[PDB]
Amino acid sequence: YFVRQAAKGGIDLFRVFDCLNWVENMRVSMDAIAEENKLCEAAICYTGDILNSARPKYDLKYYTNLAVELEKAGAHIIAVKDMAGLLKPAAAKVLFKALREATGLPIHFHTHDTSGIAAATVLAAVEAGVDAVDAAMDALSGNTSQPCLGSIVEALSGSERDPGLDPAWIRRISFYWEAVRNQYAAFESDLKGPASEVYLHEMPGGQFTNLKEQARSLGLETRWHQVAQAYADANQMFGDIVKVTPSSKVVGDMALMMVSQDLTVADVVSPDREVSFPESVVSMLKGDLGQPPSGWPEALQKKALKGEKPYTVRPGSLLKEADLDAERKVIEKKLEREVSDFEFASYLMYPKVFTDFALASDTYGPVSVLPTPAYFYGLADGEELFADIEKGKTLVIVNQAVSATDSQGMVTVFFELNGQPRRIKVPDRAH
Amino acid sequence: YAGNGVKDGTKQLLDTLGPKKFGEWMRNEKRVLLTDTTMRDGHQSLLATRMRTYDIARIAGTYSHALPNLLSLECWGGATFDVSMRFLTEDPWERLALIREGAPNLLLQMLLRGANGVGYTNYPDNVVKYFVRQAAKGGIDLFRVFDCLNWVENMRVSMDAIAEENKLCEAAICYTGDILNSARPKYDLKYYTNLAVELEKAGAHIIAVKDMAGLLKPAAAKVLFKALREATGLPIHFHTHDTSGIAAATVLAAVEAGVDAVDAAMDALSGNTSQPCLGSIVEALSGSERDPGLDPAWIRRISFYWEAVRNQYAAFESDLKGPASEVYLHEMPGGQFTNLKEQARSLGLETRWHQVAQAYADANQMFGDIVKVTPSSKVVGDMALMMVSQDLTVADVVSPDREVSFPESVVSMLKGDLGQPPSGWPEALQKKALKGEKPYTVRPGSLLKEADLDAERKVIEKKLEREVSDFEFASYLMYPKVFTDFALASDTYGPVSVLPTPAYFYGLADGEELFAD
Amino acid sequence: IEKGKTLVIVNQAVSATDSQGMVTVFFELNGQPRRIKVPDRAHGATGAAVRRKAEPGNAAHVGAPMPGVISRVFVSSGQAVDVLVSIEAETAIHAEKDGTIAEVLVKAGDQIDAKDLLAVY
Amino acid sequence: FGIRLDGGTSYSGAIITRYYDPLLVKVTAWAPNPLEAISRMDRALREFRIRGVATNLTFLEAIIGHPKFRDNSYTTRFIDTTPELFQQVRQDRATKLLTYLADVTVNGHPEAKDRPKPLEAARPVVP
Amino acid sequence: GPISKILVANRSEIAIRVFRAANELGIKTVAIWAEEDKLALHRFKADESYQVGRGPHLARDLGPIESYLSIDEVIRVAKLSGADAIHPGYGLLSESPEFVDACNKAGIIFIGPKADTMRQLGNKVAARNLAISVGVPVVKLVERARHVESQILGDTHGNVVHLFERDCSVQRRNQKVVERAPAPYLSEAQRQELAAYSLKIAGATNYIGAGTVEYLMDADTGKFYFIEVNPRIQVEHTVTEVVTGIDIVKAQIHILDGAAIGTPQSGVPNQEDIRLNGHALQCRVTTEDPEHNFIPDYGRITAYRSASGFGIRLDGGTSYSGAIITRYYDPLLVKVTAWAPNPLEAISRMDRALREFRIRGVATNLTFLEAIIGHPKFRDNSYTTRFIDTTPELFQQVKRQDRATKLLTYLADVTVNGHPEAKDRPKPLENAARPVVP
Ligand SMILES: Nc1ncnc2c1ncn2[C@@H]1O[C@H](COP(=O)(O)OP(=O)(O)OP(O)(O)=S)[C@@H](O)[C@H]1O
Ligand SMILES: [Cl-]
Ligand SMILES: [Cl-]
Ligand SMILES: [Cl-]
Ligand SMILES: [Mg+2]
Ligand SMILES: [Mg+2]
Ligand SMILES: [Mg+2]
Ligand SMILES: [Zn+2]
Ligand SMILES: [Zn+2]
Repeated sequence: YFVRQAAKGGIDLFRVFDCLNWVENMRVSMDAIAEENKLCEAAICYTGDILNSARPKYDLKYYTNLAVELEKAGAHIIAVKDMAGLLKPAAAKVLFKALREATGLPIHFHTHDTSGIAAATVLAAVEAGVDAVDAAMDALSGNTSQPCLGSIVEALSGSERDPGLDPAWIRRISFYWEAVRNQYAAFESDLKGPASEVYLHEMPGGQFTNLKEQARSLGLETRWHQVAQAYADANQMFGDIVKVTPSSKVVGDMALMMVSQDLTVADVVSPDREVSFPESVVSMLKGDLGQPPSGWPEALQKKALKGEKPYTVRPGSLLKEADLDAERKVIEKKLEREVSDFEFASYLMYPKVFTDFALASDTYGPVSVLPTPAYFYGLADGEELFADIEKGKTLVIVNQAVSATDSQGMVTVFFELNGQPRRIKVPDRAH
Repeated sequence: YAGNGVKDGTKQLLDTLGPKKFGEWMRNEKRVLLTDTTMRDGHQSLLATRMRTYDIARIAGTYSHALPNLLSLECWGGATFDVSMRFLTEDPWERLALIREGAPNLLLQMLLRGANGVGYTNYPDNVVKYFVRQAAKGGIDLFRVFDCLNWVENMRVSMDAIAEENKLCEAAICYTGDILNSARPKYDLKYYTNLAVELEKAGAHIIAVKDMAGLLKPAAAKVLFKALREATGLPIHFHTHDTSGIAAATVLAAVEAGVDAVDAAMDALSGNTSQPCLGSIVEALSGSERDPGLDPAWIRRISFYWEAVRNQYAAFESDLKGPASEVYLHEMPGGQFTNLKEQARSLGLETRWHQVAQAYADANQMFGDIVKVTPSSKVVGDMALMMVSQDLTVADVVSPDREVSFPESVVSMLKGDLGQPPSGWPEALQKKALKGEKPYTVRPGSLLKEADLDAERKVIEKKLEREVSDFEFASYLMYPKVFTDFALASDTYGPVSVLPTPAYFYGLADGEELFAD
Repeated sequence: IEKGKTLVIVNQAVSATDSQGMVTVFFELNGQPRRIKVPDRAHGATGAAVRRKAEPGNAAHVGAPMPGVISRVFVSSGQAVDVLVSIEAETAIHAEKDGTIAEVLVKAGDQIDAKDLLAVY
Repeated sequence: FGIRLDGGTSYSGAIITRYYDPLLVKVTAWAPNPLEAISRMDRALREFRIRGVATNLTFLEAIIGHPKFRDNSYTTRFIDTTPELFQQVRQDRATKLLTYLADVTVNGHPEAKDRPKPLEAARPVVP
Repeated sequence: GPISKILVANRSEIAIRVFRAANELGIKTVAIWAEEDKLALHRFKADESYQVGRGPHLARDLGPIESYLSIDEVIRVAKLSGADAIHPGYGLLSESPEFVDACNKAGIIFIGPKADTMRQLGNKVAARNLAISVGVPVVKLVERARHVESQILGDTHGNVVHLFERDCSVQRRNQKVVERAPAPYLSEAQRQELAAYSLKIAGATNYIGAGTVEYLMDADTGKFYFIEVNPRIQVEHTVTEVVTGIDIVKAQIHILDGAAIGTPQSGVPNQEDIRLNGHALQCRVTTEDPEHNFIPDYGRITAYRSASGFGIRLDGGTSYSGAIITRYYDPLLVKVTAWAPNPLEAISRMDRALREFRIRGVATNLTFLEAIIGHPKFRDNSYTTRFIDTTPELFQQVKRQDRATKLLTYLADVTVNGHPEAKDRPKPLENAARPVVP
């Protein structure tokens, strides 16, 4: 149902992945995508090092065999999703040559620039004949993001695979993103640049900052390089797994526990050391994220589950079909109104988040139309704001005064709205 | 924690083979050789060159024991020489001695300007020679010598002095433009290979490609390094900056094409306007034919040390966020970028920064399309700022009917003080700017006499009321006022270089304890 | 002060000594705020009022158009009609005439107020 | 033009005490015709800026803006028997949006309020 | 359609003056501001506001005044905002035919006369011949001169009226300092002779909007001589408004909306119903320092309290305690207009208000204004255009006791540094009971 609505909503290209590269767990979505007559780009996540003979689990044939399986499962495009930016240039030259010999499907490469060398890997993939690559505009590229689009394009300018993209226009659009990004100062991390330690821990670019902040919360900021090592150790302890949403979160939870509780992997699996496993770890070892090709390590699984029996079937194969008619009736009754098919899809994915958002929208109306600084900070005294509620149809809003807070604990804000006075009361949320 | 004892490295090969056969050893070496720039160019780019001796000297032992296969530590010259005294109240000679002591197995490398050593203006030949002599005595083994216009004649005096001291003379060619762009043929492939031949004939032991703005692209590196190694039998050494976010691709392409050595910065001080990331470059080469034989785990342990050191220098971080392909438009050196943006902001132009970057490109072409690296890069910067400030197009700048008061740096460059570009200076611009002063086309240093060194020595010695060492005298010759101020502050404050960095910049909080040796 | 002219004076606040060795006493006088600066002679600031002080008349004087801290000094001996200093609050104070500047009273990461004398031709 | 003030007592920093009548200023508006005089009084009252204490300005404005004040049909009982002088109603999109703006202006945003702020900064311009 | 949004292409007191008229008419306003005017009150007094003179559409930031003279900037923001009309105030672009042209090209109403009216009146050859052609005398001497000017209003229907005259003879160097309405040295017959000349000029030029016909009057002979028409509102319009009861700015607006003078909608009476009621004068208070050769002062204003009461009109809205006076713009703090039934009483009323003002932090010209209106030649209307420049007693330094400031200085000094005689000697028990006079 969700895939159906996503296609109706305007998605043309669905990049579908599985956090353990389990093709079985991808078939329902791949079928749904083909059913809607959209592009099914089936991704294989990259981990390990195909050129390192000491880690043969994730060798070249592992990837070429998955490409073959995904094609037989009906992919229109195969992706290599290098969520942690681990694919090295020499490996890309071997991998993309081999992939394009293994399947006739086009290949699409996605990577992250955590190591500071991912553009080298992209350009190696292009030289090797890869069909499509991802990059981020310069102003939002590098480090844990994608490598730089403008520089990758410039590198290929005048070559036989020149993408035909105007660098001056890439620059202009990046300058726009730079200015946009300045508005989001609150959400910047403290990362200063490239880190080869990524090849040690393999934390996905999308995880790295969250996990580091989460370590800081637990009083572990000074032990971050120990968390990164515990993350590597825990990965091996779980059997050496693909780490991307949500399996990456499990390995992070485990690593933080090891550092907080001073436990080595030997303590973790020990018969005689009581361990309270993170709920994400118990759930993964139970089977809720699916099955890695060698299965879950048994001594670990047994200890963590505390008598609860694991399963190995596809997790969704255990769930009863939803009564969509009944579920729709439920949300509509809560909101005391009809919902669109899109809102229904939202409610099915995130019932609580959607419901809360639907109530907020009823209270505040169309806040998405507000420019970003007004959204996050509101209006200073005497400050003017222009906002379009309709495609006419500009509101000129001025903050003229804000009262002290009464008793009833409310505050009155006095606006001018298109030349007219407008008084609005709101709680003082700190009294 | 390291070991053991220290294994012999490139320092011992230089000592026992001599510079010319050491370069032959480099050429023959199958593995790529690595220079770590963390102790000079890395913090010059990222932290305004404010990294202190205390933090640098304390890790040199670790490098010596853990990464004994490194070609060299680039640890001296560029801005460190004056910044150490003027802003850090410490002696660059002492810093170099401590590194030497801590890392007796690795070559110590400086960046030297051919025309003036480490100085800020032109000096007589005898002064430049005296400085090179002291640099050699103080512990420098490998001198990367460059000229801001790639003018070989302006490099001869320094090259000959380096060879006289029996140290390594690594003559750099600065990279600009794009050799694979046949619509900018001025800086084509023959331009570089002809220069490499000229520099070999001038007595170089090693040729460098100095890509100060990070403009060399991977496909161009593949062609360039192949051609260079066919043009000269000398080893080739590649230095670039990561402003574009793709410079590691170029370094790896250079390695594949057979380049003998490459520079990189420890991860914690790499990326953006610094060099590309050392640990990731070494990881990319791990297990390959040219594997440099450097332990990644030790690189990461030293990088973690640099990360904690860098945190103490929060005052000196810039607001740069990431890669910029804009570099291919402007060609500002990575070492200039932040300085020039900070200057624009101080002139009230922060909101017209991208306009300044375009004026910089236009101004470069107006000057005839020149090599831009210290000091020529500053001249183009001054010109660009004035063009934006006063709303002057290149046509306005050169026109006979618009009055312009050119920046001093521009007048001096067109006069001839920075040397001669291969094309000469554009005649109409030079005439307008010089306002009747005659230009010269000879080597600037040929017009300066000989300094009277025994008399200059008595001047500083009288002022300080004591004898000074030959090293101190070299400091005074290069930076008379800065050295004088430093010697007087050293008299009052003692060896402040021995204080930990937080105590140096912020002193002690109440109840706080420090240890100083 | 005279018969029928009664002032009401309150001591509202006394500042820390500032970088010029001056203490500000914030008075209320007849209900209106009045700030009065005196030297902190008690802590060794005899010889103090410090910063001149531009004369609105002369040409000659480079007076600060606005309060702030100086962020950069671009000069110390003469030229044009050119940025002399900048002030952060960055502006960007330009030379109004051709000349040789014969004094730079800043300085700075110095705090200044409008009318403070920045430089003298 | 046409505004007379008899105040002299209020200023920035004045303290209003509980001891006497809580008068700030007396405002007199003049025009050739009574409706213009009202529009003049209304512009002046709305242009005053008094902060730090509450005022009766919105009440004065409601009175002179009332239809019965404008047509001179009021009696001595007018205020005491006219509820709309002390009330107000709206439910539309713009009001909801002003409700958001008010709420964030007073309370800040939970995701932003304790985090680093953007420099005090060029708005993004679509090429 | 009828004007519903006006952009004021100006700043400071005249912008605030127009905002008041427009808002009183139920018309929305738009302010423009240069970066140097970022804290200027006019910016916050409009319904909507736009910065002029910065931004990527320009090659370089414009100067503080340059920003407001930029026809391109003004038109750009007028379009952005959807303004129906532009009021140019006075100064800046108010006499620029190029600007009127730009307005018309954009379909925006210019509040003032046509571009061709401006061109004709701005050339002295044309202006003189037009006056000559309708039998208005033109300039001889004039060694003892007065400056008298008629206020006119003309509408788009061929109606012109006069709002009588102002005396503007009190000038320093060549700049207006005190203006009066009506001119007190005129007889009724003279007043009507002047009105008839002015109506001739207005009608001959088909004048639209507010304008001023300026004359020189030879004090020795009583002869009038036409000098120029100023084709805009003027800073001294306020005295005329107070003695006639007619709002000039609202009249400008209705006239450009198409109203006919004489109808209630125009805001303007027929000529027969226009009359003088009492006497007024206006003084502009500025930061020009009589102690420093009238060099304008600048800096933060630490205290500002105006003075009003019966017969006082204020046109300010720009000074307040906290405000910073820059040197970028004209140094006006506030324009004070005083009215009374008779001229000597209006003088006494101005004098009281000016002396009751309190402005601290910057110097002002208050003592100089006081000196002028306190002078016997001002009181008896015997001054000429040379009065100020030839009257040194006006420049006499005042010198205040300034006793309270000195006492506060004493109290601060002793509070922070102590008294040398109480030093380290015993202190009174800190209670401590004041002596009570029995
Ligand atoms: N013929 C004259 N004889 C004596 N004084 C004159 C004469 N012409 C002009 N003036 C003086 O100049 C003043 C105004 O001159 P104008 O002719 O109006 O010049 P202007 O520059 O247009 O002035 P404004 O600012 O537009 S009113 C008068 O009030 C007189 O003081
Ligand atoms: Cl949810
Ligand atoms: Cl020096
Ligand atoms: Cl200007
Ligand atoms: Mg080799
Ligand atoms: Mg005139
Ligand atoms: Mg004129
Ligand atoms: Zn990703
Ligand atoms: Zn460099």
